[PDB]
Amino acid sequence: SDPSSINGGIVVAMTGKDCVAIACDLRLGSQSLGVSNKFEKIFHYGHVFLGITGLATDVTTLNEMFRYKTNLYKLKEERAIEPETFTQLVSSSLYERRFGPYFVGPVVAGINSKSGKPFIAGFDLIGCIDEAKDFIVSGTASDQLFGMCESLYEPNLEPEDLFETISQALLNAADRDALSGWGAVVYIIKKDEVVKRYLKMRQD
Amino acid sequence: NNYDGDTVTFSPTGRLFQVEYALEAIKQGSVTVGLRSNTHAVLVALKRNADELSSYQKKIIKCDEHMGLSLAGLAPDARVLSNYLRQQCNYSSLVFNRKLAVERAGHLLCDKAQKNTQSYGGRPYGVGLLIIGYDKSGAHLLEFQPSGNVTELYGTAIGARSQGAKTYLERTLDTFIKIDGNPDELIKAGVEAISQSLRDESLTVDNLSIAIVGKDTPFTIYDGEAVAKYI
Amino acid sequence: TQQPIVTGTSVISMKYDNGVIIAADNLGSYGSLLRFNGVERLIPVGDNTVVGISGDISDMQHIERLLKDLVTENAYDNPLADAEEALEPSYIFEYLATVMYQRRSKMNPLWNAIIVAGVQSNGDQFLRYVNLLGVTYSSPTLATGFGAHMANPLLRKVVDRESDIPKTTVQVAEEAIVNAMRVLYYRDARSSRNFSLAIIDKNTGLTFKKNLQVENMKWDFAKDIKGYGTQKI
Amino acid sequence: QFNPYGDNGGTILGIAGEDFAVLAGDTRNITDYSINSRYEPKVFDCGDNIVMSANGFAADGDALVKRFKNSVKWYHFDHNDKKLSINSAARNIQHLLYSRRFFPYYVYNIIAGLDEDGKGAVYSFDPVGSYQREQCRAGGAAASLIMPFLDNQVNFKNQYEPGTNGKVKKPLKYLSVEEVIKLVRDSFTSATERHIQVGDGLEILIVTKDGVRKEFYELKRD
Amino acid sequence: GSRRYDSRTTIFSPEGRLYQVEYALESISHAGTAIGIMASDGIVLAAERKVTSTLLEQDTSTEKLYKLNDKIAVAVAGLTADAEILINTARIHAQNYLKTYNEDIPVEILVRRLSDIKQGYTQHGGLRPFGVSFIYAGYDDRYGYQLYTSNPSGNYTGWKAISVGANTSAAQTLLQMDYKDDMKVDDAIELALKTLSKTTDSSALTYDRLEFATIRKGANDGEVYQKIFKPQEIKDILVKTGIT
Amino acid sequence: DRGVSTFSPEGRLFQVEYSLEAIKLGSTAIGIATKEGVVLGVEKRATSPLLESDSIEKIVEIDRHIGCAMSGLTADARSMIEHARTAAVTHNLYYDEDINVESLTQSVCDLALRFGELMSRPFGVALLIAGHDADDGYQLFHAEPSGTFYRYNAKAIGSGSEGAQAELLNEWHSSLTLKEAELLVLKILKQVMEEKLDENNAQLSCITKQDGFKIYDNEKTAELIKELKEKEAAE
Amino acid sequence: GYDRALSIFSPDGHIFQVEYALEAVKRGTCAVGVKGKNCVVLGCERRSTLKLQDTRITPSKVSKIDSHVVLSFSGLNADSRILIEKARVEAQSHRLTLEDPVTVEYLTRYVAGVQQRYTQSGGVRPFGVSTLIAGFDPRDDEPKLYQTEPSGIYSSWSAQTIGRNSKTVREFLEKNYDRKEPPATVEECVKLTVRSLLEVVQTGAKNIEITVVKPDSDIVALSSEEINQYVTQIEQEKQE
Amino acid sequence: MDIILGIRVQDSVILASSKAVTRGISVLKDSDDKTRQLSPHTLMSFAGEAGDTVQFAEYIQANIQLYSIREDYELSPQAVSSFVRQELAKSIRSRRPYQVNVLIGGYDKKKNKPELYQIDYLGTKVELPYGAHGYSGFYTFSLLDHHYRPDMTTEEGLDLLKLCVQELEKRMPMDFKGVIVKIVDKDGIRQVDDF
Amino acid sequence: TTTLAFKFQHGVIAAVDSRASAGSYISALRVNKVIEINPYLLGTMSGCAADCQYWERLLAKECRLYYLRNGERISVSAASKLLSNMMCQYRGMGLSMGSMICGWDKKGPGLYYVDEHGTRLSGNMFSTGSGNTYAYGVLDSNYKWDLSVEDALYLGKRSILAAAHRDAYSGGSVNLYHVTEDGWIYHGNHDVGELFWKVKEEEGSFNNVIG
Ligand SMILES: *[B]([O])([O])[C]([C][C]([C])[C])[N]C(=O)[C]([C]C1=[C][C]=[C][C]=[C]1)[N]C(=O)C1=[C]N=[C][C]=N1
Ligand SMILES: [Mg+2]
Ligand SMILES: [Mg+2]
Ligand SMILES: [Mg+2]
Repeated sequence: SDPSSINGGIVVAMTGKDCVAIACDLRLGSQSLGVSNKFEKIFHYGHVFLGITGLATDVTTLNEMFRYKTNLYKLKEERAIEPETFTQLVSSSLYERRFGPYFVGPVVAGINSKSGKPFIAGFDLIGCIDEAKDFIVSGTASDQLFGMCESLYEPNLEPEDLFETISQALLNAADRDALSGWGAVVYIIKKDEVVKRYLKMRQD
Repeated sequence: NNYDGDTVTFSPTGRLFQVEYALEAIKQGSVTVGLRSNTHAVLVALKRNADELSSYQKKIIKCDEHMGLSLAGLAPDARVLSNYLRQQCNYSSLVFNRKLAVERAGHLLCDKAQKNTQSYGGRPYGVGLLIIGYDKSGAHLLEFQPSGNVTELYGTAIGARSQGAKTYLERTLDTFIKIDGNPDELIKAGVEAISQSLRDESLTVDNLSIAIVGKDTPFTIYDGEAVAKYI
Repeated sequence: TQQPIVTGTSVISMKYDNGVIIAADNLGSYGSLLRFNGVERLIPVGDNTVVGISGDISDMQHIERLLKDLVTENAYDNPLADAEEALEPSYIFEYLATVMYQRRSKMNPLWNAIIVAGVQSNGDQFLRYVNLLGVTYSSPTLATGFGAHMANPLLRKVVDRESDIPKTTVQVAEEAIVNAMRVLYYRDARSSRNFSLAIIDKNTGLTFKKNLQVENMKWDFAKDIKGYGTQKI
Repeated sequence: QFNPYGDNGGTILGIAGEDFAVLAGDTRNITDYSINSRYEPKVFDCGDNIVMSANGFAADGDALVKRFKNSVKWYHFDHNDKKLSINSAARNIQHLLYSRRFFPYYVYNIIAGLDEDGKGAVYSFDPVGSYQREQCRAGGAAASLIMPFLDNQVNFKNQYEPGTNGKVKKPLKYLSVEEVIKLVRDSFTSATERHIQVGDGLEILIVTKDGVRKEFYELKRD
Repeated sequence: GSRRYDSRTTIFSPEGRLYQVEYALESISHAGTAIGIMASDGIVLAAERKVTSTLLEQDTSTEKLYKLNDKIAVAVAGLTADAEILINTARIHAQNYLKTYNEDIPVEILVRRLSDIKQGYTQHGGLRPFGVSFIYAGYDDRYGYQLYTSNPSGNYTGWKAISVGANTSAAQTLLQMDYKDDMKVDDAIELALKTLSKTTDSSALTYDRLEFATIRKGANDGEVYQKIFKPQEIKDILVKTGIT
Repeated sequence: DRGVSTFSPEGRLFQVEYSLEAIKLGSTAIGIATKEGVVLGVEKRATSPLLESDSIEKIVEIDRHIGCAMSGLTADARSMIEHARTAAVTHNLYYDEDINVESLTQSVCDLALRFGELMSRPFGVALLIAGHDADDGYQLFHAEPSGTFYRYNAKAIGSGSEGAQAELLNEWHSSLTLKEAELLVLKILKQVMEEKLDENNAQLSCITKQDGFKIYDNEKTAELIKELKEKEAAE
Repeated sequence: GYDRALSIFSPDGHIFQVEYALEAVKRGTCAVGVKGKNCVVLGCERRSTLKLQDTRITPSKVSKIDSHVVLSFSGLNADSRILIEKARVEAQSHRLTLEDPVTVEYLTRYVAGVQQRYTQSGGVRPFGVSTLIAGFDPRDDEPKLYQTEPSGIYSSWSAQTIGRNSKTVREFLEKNYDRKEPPATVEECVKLTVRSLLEVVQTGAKNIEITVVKPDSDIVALSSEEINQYVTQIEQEKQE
Repeated sequence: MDIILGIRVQDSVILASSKAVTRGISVLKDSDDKTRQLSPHTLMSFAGEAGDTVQFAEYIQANIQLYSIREDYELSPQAVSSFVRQELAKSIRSRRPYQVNVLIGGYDKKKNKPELYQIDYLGTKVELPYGAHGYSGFYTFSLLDHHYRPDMTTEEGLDLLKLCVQELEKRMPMDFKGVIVKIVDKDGIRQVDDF
Repeated sequence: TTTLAFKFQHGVIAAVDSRASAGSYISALRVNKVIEINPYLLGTMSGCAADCQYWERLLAKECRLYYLRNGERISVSAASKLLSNMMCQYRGMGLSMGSMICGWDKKGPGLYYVDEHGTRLSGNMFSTGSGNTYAYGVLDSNYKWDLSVEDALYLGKRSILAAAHRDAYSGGSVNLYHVTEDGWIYHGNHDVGELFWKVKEEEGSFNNVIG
């Protein structure tokens, strides 16, 4: 019944030293039934990364919408959109459906190409921006993720250390959530290289 | 000349030529006569045929049990205006349980025709109407011009050669007004009036059209052998 | 859809030999609070019609304005506005009935019960009812609200059918109406002692009586009533 | 919450003869346990030798009759004063009723007159516009009281011929106007006895080739 | 009324021509020449900027060559403002298609859509047509490399090599002479510049008076790259081909 | 330029008068009404011998009891026929009966003057509407783009109309049979047509109470043409 | 909205805008339609003023409206796309609501109706296009060939041509086409269609397009070489 | 309606759909084909609320057929599935949504690969080796998870499908009156007339 | 209500009961639940009488207009679809209509079931209404394609009788129709009271009931 917990799923993002990380589980379900173990929830538009949790049809719809808008942005501006600017675009787009909203929990992550500054942001389903310094969490195991992140996280972690921290935050949160899991992906993002890693986890 | 291209243009002398041209269509139309007493009101109309194989175009239209009219000019425009009268008569009955006064019916026709004379795109109505009726203030006869001008009269005539019938009624004024409680004699006066506008042709059985309304007489139209009595 | 706020109670009326009588009290109630004591609920239209209204007062005032505008509109381009083409009771009623039924059909009613009393051009008595549902009916006696339950029985003893109308005089009819208003004051908790009464006669015209009071009341027997059963003191 | 509907009681009865038709109805109008009027006409002459009655919610009933009377008027205007036949009137009324399919006229409607062969005709309608020609129909409050009696006394249902014992039916002999009026009066007298919303008066409209005639009879006023 | 002042932009002449379309084409014949040449391994778009100034900021300027998406580009001849209205509509159409089908829009489908918009202004609405002619250079996986043109009438056709704007008669003759089917991009680059150099109304063809672009599969492995040439890169290719 | 709904100084609508000129250029259509039925006949007038003449549909059914023939800009007639068919069937839906021929004709004519600046111009086609009803019997109407309609005992429209009408003036009487009317239409069509009349370039039809509206076969018409030739050679 | 009456009557009873639309058709490239005993062939002229054309991607002159019906035209190319799109939409709309594909006559009647509508609607001009619509009705082996024009009139033809110099090729068809015995085979029908275009075309190279439509949705377009063989055989018989 | 299954094997896609249609307490039909051919190499099966299913399917069919005629080209299964998804995502926020779940089985002639897409009435799309809607997956997925290989033949796919139907027929309370099976491959669409 | 229709060798049979109810009260003994759309088309009725009458008489309007435009009679398939599309517009608005469109066209006999949801099903045999389960029992055990017109008429008649007996909201009388390639043929009104006793004696059935 609750649109935000029909399909299940989670997303988490973290900042590090001259880097950011964003990770998600791979489950898509119909309440108790697991349907897909390849439903990735992280997308990217140039160097800006967007993770979306919640109702799967809206996840897909919003990805297609932001691809649409960022491609036009680039044609007109003659440059790729930056994380700070994209964050405002997400907020604007969600609030235009104030009284008929997309049932989603978006998360933005990336590095500004000019300043080199790491950036993350989270939103509620209607556009409110949470621009955190440390981490952002979203999904059906957000309570679990808050507990993991708040204890495991420390500032200025190196990319390969940040990977371990965010991976363990996701994995152990997902293993205490019935509607999350069935695989996981982690993106490690630096100013001009991005690595993508699929994690091995329990498949129940 | 340069000021007759549309209805929205006054001439330098303050004339509206499109309205005047619409008035001209009435003069080309077949003659019709209207007259009344204190008890009854009568319409008499000379119907026109296309040829010997054709029927004679109907001239008189019923609007309500107590009201109707005769036409001269563009017949489709008379159908539009009579349809409007039917609706207005009917609105009065359904909403107010009230028969529509003939004078108010004239005011409504005036205002409807006027809107077509002041706006761009449209055109004036190309027909003249003679409305008869019996209401709470007795018998009535109205003359409608598509300029918007509506006039209450004892008697009148419109159409081709209508001046002959109009002069006759102007002489007979004192006589026919007194024909109270005698429908046949009032019709006779109307048939004699319309006869003053005839040339070459005469009143035959499928040529003549008569209508009457009065104190205890609903608006009824007489055609065919029903008017042979008056020929 | 709404709810009535400030309300007026019964309107009562009856036919007699030469015309009609209609009456209604001067109260505007606010639930159980008897808020407004100077409200006129009989509204004359010309010199041949009186419209009596019960129910929501804000809607009554709206109807009052429609009738006032109806008189203004009828006079337009009408040389016989004060003669043959004056407003008739039947015209006024049919107009209101049309409005009431249209408003109920849009699910936004005028929350009223209305009685139109008057005399026609030919001298015929007119008395017809209409309410928020657009329901209409006519009878020798008519009453709204509590009046329907208490007044009608009393008034029907005077005029039980159509043939009793010519046998009923204006003195007898007014006496019955005034008695009914007293009975309603005894028994209706949303009534007042002060009321208005209107007579429309085919000979003497419209007589509008204001500031009438219920009088000749029986209360003395109350002194002997003690307790609710066994109490003697 | 505002309820746009109400119940004004009343009962109506239509019977089709061989060369005539009757449409009867009581004259009592009510709400709940009160009488509004002892004489409020419910059966109307609509012109063209057609009679009509819309029983149920009086406001919707008056509106429908008013609109049909209007439809007859415009039928004359549009089709050269042609007489509206009873079958054509019936089909027209269906479309008047179904225009408010999603906010219906709350009435059971009956019309009566003569068909195009001069025979008696009665048509019966439900609130949403289903209709059908019938020989006999009671409508309204006491409809369930009256119809069985008419099945028995008009169509001779469950009646057989003495001596045969169920083998031969009672033959369906035609009824005169005097005979039909007797059955109408007894139907309403019986309905008045057992139904509180029926009483005060009975008004009958009789339709023949000569026109529309009226008859009135007193009913019990309690 | 208003009828008095109506030019009636959407009517036939007695000969069966559309007045405004013909006059719009007359306008376009005075615009800077744009050339498109299709090769087996890519497409070339070359175009001449109209009598420029030394104080014009060229590196940030764009009047001829526009990007519709990553696979499709256009060369413009006519009113630039009119072209930008249509260009933005085409960019939206391409994105609508991509959102609906999750595939890049086939070149012809985009061309047909823009050409239908142009057609509409010639048949209804009472408005003047767009005074623009496009050369579409694009790639998809059905027909590969494609060149199209559209004009104010809304009519469009496919080409191996084509010119629009000024001196198209002379330009088309030169292209028809030297073009061959087995031609390559580097050769087509040379043909385009040589044709402009001969047809130009200017005294000499220089880098500051040109806009240039290529669409190549010369992108690392099975994919397509759009290259809008920079002022310095146009200057280099002019020296390479031996024009300056 | 000038308004589409403009009156001339003589009191006529320019556009209506000009549409009448287009109708004069149309192929001939003739209608004759009798007490046994109404006959409708038309000139097909194929522009080329390769044009399959049976695809030329200038006589049309509106209802079982109403037929229609056309002359002028025949493409304009299609929406008029569509309205007529809809009006006829809709009335049957509302009133469980056939619609009167006059009422049908009036409904078609109500479209006529719905033009201005609704459609942009009047219709450029005239219609002969023939039918039967119980009230007024066999009827023939001429529906013009002016919105006017006249009833006729016999009527011709199109290019050879005034010549045909003069011929119909002399030939028509109130005791004509259906067979006599059929031959009379064929006779007058043959007189005004450019090409020689045969079963392929001319078409007949009729409306009777019993059988309703029927378009005649080319074989049936061919026999009536042969019957016509012999009776003209008989004196 | 723009409501201006562009198509109006003139004093002599002509609608000039509709007549000028026919002049646009006269300017268009020649199109021809010939129906045999068991097929219909549509021939189309391609003007050779335009070389360096890409014939793979250039809009073809013959368009499929459905799997069993085709449409060719003469006149304004841009105008023809609007009629084709509407026709294609109506074809699918008919299948969806009636569960049968359109008949050739029905599709023609619809396209002709659209053309007519644009001659008495405000703010629009007539289509400068005449069409040839051909095909076979579902579960029918009788060939169908219709023609439409800007005014909105339509009719069936044993053989017909439209466009520039159509007067000449119609002259040819009128003397060469026999109704009692139409082209019995596909070869004879194509040969007669190519012959008719050779009266007008110029060179028989890439200037002639041929599309054969057979019953039961069997539609194919001939290639350059296949047509060139007809062109070769015709002239070799002519040298005598 | 009730049951729709799909399986993508080596060189084809197999769709199985139940034959039953029930009105009230009565089974009106036991031979209903819950499928529509969208294009020569694309088949869509459907299940959901009465009426909406066929209406939606035929509407999609008309749109794809219109595209095919306009471009003289067959859309890829992926492109068709995205079009269908958008229509359902559009529909879910409408005044009255179309309550329809679909499986789209297609053979991509360009890539020479079979493809199966599962889309629910919300517009939730997933590409799968095998799929189902409603309760069907609850009974069948354990068998498919165990036995499925990507290199299976069409015949092996049918045998695994028979095992799924047998399990459904054993453990489902509802009688769905067997299934119609159709195969989508490089040669087009064909029906298995004996199952 | 009980209606049935089935295809067979010599066309299609259509049979219906005649009862109409308002709660427990039997409001009509003799309603006509079959509409004669045209000489080759029939439509049955179950559900709300107003909806059945209005929308099927509106269907006949549309089928007549089809004949005038095309000069050809409409197919059973096309007619059934027009009706199902009407239902789809008022989808959810509360209409109540269950009907079978019976006829003979170029493909031979045709039979389609249509309901208020927009459902449209082609088939050999259907039955609708409160008493359809009883009719199906008799139909399923006795139906063959090899039936004669006489036996087929009796089967449909006997099937309605079965339902009229057991179902409280079915009864009154049986209306029979037989659709051929030369058009439908009415086979009369049959009172259930008289038919029940007649069938009981001649067939020997309904032993449980005393007569
Ligand atoms: B039948 O029962 O479906 C019948 C068919 C209709 C065409 C006459 N309907 C009814 O009897 C319904 C009630 C009903 C009973 C059982 C199932 C479904 C519906 N009654 C009416 O339609 C009706 C209409 N007007 C007056 C009385 N009853
Ligand atoms: Mg688990
Ligand atoms: Mg009683
Ligand atoms: Mg029973």
